[PDB]
Amino acid sequence: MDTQIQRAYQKQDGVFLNSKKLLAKKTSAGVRYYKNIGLGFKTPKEAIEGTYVDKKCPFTSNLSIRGKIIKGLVISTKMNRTVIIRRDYLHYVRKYNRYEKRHRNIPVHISPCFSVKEGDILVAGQCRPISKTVRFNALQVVPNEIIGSVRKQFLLF
Amino acid sequence: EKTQRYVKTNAAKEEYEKFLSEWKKQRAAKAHAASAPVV
Amino acid sequence: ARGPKKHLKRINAPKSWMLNKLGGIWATRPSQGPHKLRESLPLSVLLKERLNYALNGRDVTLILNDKEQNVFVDGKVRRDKGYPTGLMDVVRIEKTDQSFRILYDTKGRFVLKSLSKEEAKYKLLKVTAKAIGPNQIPYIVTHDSRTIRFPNPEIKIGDTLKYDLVNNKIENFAHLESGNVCYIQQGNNIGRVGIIQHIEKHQGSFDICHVKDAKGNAFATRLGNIFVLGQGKKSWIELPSGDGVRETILEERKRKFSY
Amino acid sequence: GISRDSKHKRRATGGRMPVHRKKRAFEKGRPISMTKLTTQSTTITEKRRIRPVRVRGGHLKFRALRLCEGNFSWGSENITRKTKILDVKYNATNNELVRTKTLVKNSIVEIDSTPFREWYKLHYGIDLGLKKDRTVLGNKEKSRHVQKRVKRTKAQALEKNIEEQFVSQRILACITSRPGQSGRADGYILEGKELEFYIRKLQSKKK
RNA sequence: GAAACUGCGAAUGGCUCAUUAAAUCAGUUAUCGUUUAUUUGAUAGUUCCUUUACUACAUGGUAUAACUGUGGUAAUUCUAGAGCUAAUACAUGCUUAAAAUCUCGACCCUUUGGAAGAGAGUAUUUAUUAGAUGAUGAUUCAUAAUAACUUUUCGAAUCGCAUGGCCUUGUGCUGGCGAUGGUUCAUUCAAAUUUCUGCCCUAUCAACUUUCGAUGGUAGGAUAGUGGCCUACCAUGGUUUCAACGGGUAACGGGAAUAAGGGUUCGAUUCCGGAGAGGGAGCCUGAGAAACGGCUACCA
Repeated sequence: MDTQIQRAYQKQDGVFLNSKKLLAKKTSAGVRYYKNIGLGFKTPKEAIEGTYVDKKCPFTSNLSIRGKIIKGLVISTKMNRTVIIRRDYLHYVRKYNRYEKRHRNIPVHISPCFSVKEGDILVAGQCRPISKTVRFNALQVVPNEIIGSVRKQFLLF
Repeated sequence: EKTQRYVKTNAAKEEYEKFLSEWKKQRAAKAHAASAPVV
Repeated sequence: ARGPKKHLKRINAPKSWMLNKLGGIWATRPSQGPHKLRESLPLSVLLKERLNYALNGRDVTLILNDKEQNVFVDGKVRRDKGYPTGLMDVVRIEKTDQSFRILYDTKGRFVLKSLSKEEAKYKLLKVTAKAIGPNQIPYIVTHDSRTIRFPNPEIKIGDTLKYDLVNNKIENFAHLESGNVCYIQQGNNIGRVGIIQHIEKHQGSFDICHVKDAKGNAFATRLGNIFVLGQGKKSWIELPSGDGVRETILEERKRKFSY
Repeated sequence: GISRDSKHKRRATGGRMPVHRKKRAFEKGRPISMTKLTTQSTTITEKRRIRPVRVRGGHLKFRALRLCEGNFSWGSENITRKTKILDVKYNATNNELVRTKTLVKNSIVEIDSTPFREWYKLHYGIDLGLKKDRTVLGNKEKSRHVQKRVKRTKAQALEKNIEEQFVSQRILACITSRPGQSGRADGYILEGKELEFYIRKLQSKKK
């Protein structure tokens, strides 16, 4: 009644079981879409016993992950199940023979399963284009503490 | 030739099948050959 | 771009063809076939510049158009100025009963190996993909773009088969595993032949492999570039330029002019 | 040349974005194809109309413009018969699509219980017509009629909502097919989770 | 051989930055997200079963040119009206000779297997079930089915020599072999995305971006097919001193290898690589064009 309607006008799964399950009145009916992107990645416990209907998830959908895999710090928590990760790298300068600092910002999609927080390191995978920016989904989240400015924070992670 | 199609296919099909029973017969046949000396 | 390219430039045509730089401006562009553009040798190249049976361009036009049929590729007739003869193929020159292996050098140039009516029978096939299709049936596919029906089941995807062309029959295969012999179809290391050491898969999207050989050199290349020339040390075909092993520019000198 | 190139946009940082390429033909964008219903030929004679469009590869893609009959499946039972769709209600996407009885892939509609009624009758011995005459079996109970029982006893507890539906003649179901893409209109019969829910949208919608 | 019919390419380039500070472009993405001629490879028994005058396939029907002609007109790639005839083009089309052909198999009867009597195709739809018993990290994956139900397919009215073997003796074949197809798959063909590094300066750029996209997320719809791309529908998004908003650099735009040391040198005036072919518009081909050099029509 909550996870289902909640504003939006319906939220099923990829494997349209449900209502039909009432046919198997004895074993386990409460099925949800289960998956495992593999690639050396554990599938979130929370992902399984959730009521969430996120088609853009890498464990609850026919969303693949291929090639490019990222690790970066998180900037913002706003946006619906989407986050911006900031990567901090050095650039070399041919002439002066030294480096300068630089940061690329990245649009990342977050399946409800893992719980966000601002200023923590995150691991993204290469998933098909989900929107103008998005092209990365979160696969493994590590909580971390930064006392204040996320901008000030710059780590060659 | 239309006819010869399903012919050549049945031949290869039964051929494969006939082989499978002989391979599998052996696959399990070596199973007691390997687990016997461990006894 | 406008649509699909359709020509080829002297300058741009692969160094494997040991081509004439001054030559012209173009070069026979391989026809869409069994082998990829870069990995192939169009007949016109094969006879004119290679064998040298042909010469001027029209020379070919005769040979492949003449109602006599002078060229055979894997037991079949061919009449296309640029049929892409690829690696591990067998080409027969009718009018002389010549039989050749389409193999790369040790320096990566397409070489023509002369075969005896004996090897001319078998051809080595590498396994592309393997899956079951229509009405419960198993299918295997070879680099040579061969599609196989009901193949022996003990064959993993990255295998190498020996093919009896005469009977379009298979015999003695051999997967790639620690301890075999191999030929590398392309790379900074092509034309080499050694013993597989071990295959470290990295799944992230690209597995690698190592190798040893005669002078026990250490070789490194991606799986897609490994072709199993044989099982357990014994190679299956006669190799060009002696054994599939290249020399230091230093070893070449000492062998030739003995420095 | 209604294109869909992402060039006429503004990169992340909303700054306008350059162009050197005239609209290129592979960015094709075909004219939308609203899809209505003939469950009211008050004007509309030609029941269903489907126009085929020459697509890329060289294939054809049939486009549904006007319809009246689609195919639907009862999840639970695994039955599927072609039936006449009735009126469209609640389109979610927008209420205007309902106002024009347009057919979106996921538009919830009504159907004729006839085929399902007909079937539920033959396989269980239960017509579903007004409750009282409930069952209709055979005179003698020795032979094969012994099965309509076995099935009927399968506590065919078809939700109190599924039951009411039949008798009313109307049946709730959502669609699962792009009319503007394949020309057809196929849907599943509404049940449990969504049924209860979509109905609510309807109860509260009118009240 | 005239001519026509064909059937093909004629989306190729080739000159053109004019733009363009933009991923353009470089790498750097597979594309579970997208399309695919080309090329092979492969390849296709379940189409009736009307309640076999199936007619009977001693393989249909058309339709047409081309063609002979009758012409027209300042005059057309003009065109008229007359007739023709093709056909690898339209348009088809029972596949018998009974009980079609599929799919169990008793059984012996040994093989010729005999097998009883065991049972019976696909483009297009969903809808379930596969899938325990291929595959992925990977699947709601396949390729399964499965029913339905789809103005929907499929399916060589080929031609070519090779017609001498088979029995029959006309016969039945014998089709050989290719040419001429179709089929879907991947077969390169592709593209088409696509991560992941990199244009000049500038903080005297600070802030930016949200009315429909600034974001998320969602309904659909387009899209051939991914995508706010849009329909909505809302999420407030988020970008950013590593200067983000942003500004300013006419910016079209940039591969080889030797080499103690040195010797030297290359690809060849841009390998690379986007945007113009009076203005505008719309449209065109198609596997395949933002079709320059197809149109139109409009303007000039």
